[PDB]
Amino acid sequence: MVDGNYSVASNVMVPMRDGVRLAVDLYRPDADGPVPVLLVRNPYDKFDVFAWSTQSTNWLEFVRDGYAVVIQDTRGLFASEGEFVPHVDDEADAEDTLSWILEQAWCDGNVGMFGVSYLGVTQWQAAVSGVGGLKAIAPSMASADLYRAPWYGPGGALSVEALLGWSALIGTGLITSRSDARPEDAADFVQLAAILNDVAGAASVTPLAEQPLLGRLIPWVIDQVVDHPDNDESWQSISLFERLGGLATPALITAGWYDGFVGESLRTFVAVKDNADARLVVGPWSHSNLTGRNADRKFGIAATYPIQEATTMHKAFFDRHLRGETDALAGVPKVRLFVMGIDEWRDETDWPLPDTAYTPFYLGGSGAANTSTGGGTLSTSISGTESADTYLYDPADPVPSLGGTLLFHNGDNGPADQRPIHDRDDVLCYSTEVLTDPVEVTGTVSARLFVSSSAVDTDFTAKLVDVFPDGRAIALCDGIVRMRYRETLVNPTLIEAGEIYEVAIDMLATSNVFLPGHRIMVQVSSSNFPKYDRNSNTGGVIAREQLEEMCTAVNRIHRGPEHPSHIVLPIIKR
Amino acid sequence: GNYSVASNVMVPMRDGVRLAVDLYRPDADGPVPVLLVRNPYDKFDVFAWSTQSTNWLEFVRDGYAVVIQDTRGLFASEGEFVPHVDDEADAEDTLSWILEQAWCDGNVGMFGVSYLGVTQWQAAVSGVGGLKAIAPSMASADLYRAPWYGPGGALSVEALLGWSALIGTGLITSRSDARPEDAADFVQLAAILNDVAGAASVTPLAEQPLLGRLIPWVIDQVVDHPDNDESWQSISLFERLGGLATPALITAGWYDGFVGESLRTFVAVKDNADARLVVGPWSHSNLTGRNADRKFGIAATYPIQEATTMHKAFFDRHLRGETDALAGVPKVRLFVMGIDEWRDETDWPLPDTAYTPFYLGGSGAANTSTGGGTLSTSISGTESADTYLYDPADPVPSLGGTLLFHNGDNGPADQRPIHDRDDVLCYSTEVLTDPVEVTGTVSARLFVSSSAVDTDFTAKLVDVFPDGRAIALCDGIVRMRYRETLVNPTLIEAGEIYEVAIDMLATSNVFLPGHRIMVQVSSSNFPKYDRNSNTGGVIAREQLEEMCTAVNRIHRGPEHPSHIVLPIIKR
Repeated sequence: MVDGNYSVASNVMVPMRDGVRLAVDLYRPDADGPVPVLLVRNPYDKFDVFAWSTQSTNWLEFVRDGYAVVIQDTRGLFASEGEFVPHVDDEADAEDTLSWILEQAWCDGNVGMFGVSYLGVTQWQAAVSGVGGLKAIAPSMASADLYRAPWYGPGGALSVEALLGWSALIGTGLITSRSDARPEDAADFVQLAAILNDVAGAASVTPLAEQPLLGRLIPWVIDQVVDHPDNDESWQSISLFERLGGLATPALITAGWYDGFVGESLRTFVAVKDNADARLVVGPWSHSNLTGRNADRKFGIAATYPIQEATTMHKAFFDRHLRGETDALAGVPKVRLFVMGIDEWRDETDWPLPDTAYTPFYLGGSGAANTSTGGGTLSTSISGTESADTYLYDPADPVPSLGGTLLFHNGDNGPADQRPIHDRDDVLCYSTEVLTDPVEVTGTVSARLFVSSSAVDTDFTAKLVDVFPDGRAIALCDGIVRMRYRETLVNPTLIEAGEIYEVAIDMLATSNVFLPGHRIMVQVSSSNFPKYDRNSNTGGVIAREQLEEMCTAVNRIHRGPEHPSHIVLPIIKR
Repeated sequence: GNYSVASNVMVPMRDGVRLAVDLYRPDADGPVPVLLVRNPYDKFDVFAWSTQSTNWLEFVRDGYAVVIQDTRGLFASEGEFVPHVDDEADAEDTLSWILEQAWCDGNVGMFGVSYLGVTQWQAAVSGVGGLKAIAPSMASADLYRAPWYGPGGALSVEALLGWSALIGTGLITSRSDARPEDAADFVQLAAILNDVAGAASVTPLAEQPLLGRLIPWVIDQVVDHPDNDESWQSISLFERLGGLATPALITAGWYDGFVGESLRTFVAVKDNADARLVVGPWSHSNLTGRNADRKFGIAATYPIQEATTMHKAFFDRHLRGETDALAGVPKVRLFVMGIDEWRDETDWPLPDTAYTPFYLGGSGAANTSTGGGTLSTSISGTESADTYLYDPADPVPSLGGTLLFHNGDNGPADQRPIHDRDDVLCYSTEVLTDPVEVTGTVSARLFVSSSAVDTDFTAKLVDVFPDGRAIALCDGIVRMRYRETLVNPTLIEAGEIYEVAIDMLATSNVFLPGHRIMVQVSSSNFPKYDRNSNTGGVIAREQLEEMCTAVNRIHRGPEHPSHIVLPIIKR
């Protein structure tokens, strides 16, 4: 009829294999024949478009240029039929929805997907179904292994602030969506708001498996997550990662240096790049702050999330794979990253970078290394003297979390200043001398330590930091290991008191230039709360224990010629 | 609940030039009611502003039509662009065209925020009977008073330079085919937005090579006219508001740049029409309720769904004629700081207010936070005076308050980093035993003198916590040549004593047991306001090396009783 015009239809119903119906809205352009189509799957109400779109694209431009778009409510929420349970229904429900679209008289045979966070995980669940008409995807800030992110981790400890925050949010949604109110609704709303104003206080109640409010409204919180600490049968059935090597579907991938999903986002790129056309973009953002401005650190206006440039890139990508235009991606790079320290964008040909040198930095020093005014050092040469550092860990007084990859508890300040915790006795410090030449670090990061303990189970932690001329000490990346899971996440065994073990710690990834006049620094301890839950030091079932039945431990770090403890850094020199 | 969308339909004005609009229309039997929005930032880009307003697609699903328009000389519209001057006439011609169409039932209204709120008052004065109601958020009806100058008569320099840079960047990106100099200009614009205070430091201030080329209005209208003269009068609307009788839904924020003038519009229209008011604790770019050294709670976050429900009921009463649509809705609703809770009221100002003077005093000099200045409800018994030296080359820096572009996301800031300077005087009460509530408009009355023929004076109110934090509340300024009038200024003489008044806008706070009440007095606040030269010449045309220093004084006692006036509530 007329180029650039369109129309909208509400509440169209779509049948699943068991008889349940799900509701959708349709945005269709004026046209003289069938067109290409794009799909989104959402658990936060399909009507409320303004709440998520500012974190994605200006997608009405796609419709004005001739694409149709479909938005859906997931099973058991808002306008859809059925009952709601996280993750377990999403693979089959996507298969049945894609089949329905291909049956309509307005579809030309070509389909794709886009979206962020939970709207990103649903895209990988669709890709393994085996439907021929799906041509390309674009998942932002997401994961394909739900144990590794966001509920547990590669070290085998529970992410307690993430679980309690998300659950209270879904609960508040169910109360507000009802027409006819229940008698208990008014009091429940008051208690839910008290959790969100103080997440750390709510995580402090023992035993942890006792949740009168949250357990009543959503049984899944206890029946699946808290009751299953090993990476066993229940978790492996909802994992997609092992099947990714057999596919051949193109994917446009996005991430952030201070985002909770960052480790697992990068792993998906490495797994698909050999078999199809993949692309990557990485900025300095956290999950709830995309501005580029923080309390003690500013990156500049070029670091603010660039919504118009992202809209242009997505459209070129679909024109190639859905419309078959062979020259649509001309002059577009393979990898694009924001390099901190110098604070500017830069283009590359692969990830990991092709000219990388993995280099050990050794722990040493005369005298004890306790606090920031002790005597710990870092060097590229092996230490000459044999020594050991010692401290006491008490579960009733843990080290508090400050910045990093937090989601709901104070999650708007990623590059935080560390000075408020520097003078604790259970925090060991090691650093280099003041630098005269610049040093670049870009890639994956980890550590190898020699340790011992007075109990049959405990935890160990490590963290990388940048020290400014004016005194500021800014955080970069971190990780943890729980001792019973030192060799395997599937079949755990306890340790022997007083014996020495060699262990590895996964610290995710970063990109930063350390300038002349700065120092490189490392922090080592046994806790980080409420980012991770606290170890009891007994060897029993942690989530079922009272505070008064836990105990303290004496822990040690060994260093020298026969025990060479170190951190491994990815150096770039051009 | 179904609808359709038509884009780029062209509408002719009285001189022949045409403006572009988009149409959002529902599936219906016959004619429907209509709503209009006028925007200078591209009508296609709806996601950029909507999160600060309403979920307006709910109106369309319920049977309303919506129209959005590009202003003269920008994006898809014809003609030439210059701020403010064409908006009164273009709105009159647009309203007439809508009423002529077959799909309109004869009832029309408006909504929007900031510049999209200023255009609503410009439409109201035209006298078109078909316009039934309006809803302006974070706005003003006297453009000298906010946001370009103020009630004290100093220039708001960070606001002008910030906004001009933003518009200029838009004109370059909107082009079809580029010019050779475009890339070099783009670099210079970014450097201004990364350091606003550096760009304001250049002398003479009137010399702007880049900004004066891209938009001549910056120099020709704003900088060259510091008196409130004939050129300003022709774009002011305030005096015409009293006799209109049009219903209005008005929103504002305690740390927003427009706050003083938003509240004055409510007082002007409340006697002969159905007016309403809502006030939260926000600044122009931060609506979250979270700040660096102060948190207000999750109930303080801008409540978008409750705001959508209130707007819909307001239009149902005045455009559809439903008598009882606003049953149980209050007239006034405010967020009270300190106790941190929402509360309903019957009027603004509040019916039971008591205006109470707090006097300046103390033994010894009052310089610095470790000096001897006091505040009390009793008059001081001894005659004294405090003294300090003000140098234009080293002024007091702005921290929090009502800033717009230079560090504008930390309204309630900790004051500890600046209050040990030799040119800042401090006065406070003892530790309190019982709570005290202050809610309303605020001002001060002082006796002053100087060794120069012209200068400035400033004042600011503060809350002191038991742990040490010193949190800012509200502030103001006065430029001595304008002490009696903004229209016809005169100079002073060295040595003589004058009695003057300072306008400190408004607030709402409860001081709890264990806290103190405090005031700061000085002669500068930069770059929130520009710097006085102390010569009596044409300030904006002078070089830095041509300016000079001054010796200023504050007098206090039984003969000269300086004080601050606080609005006390006791129930």
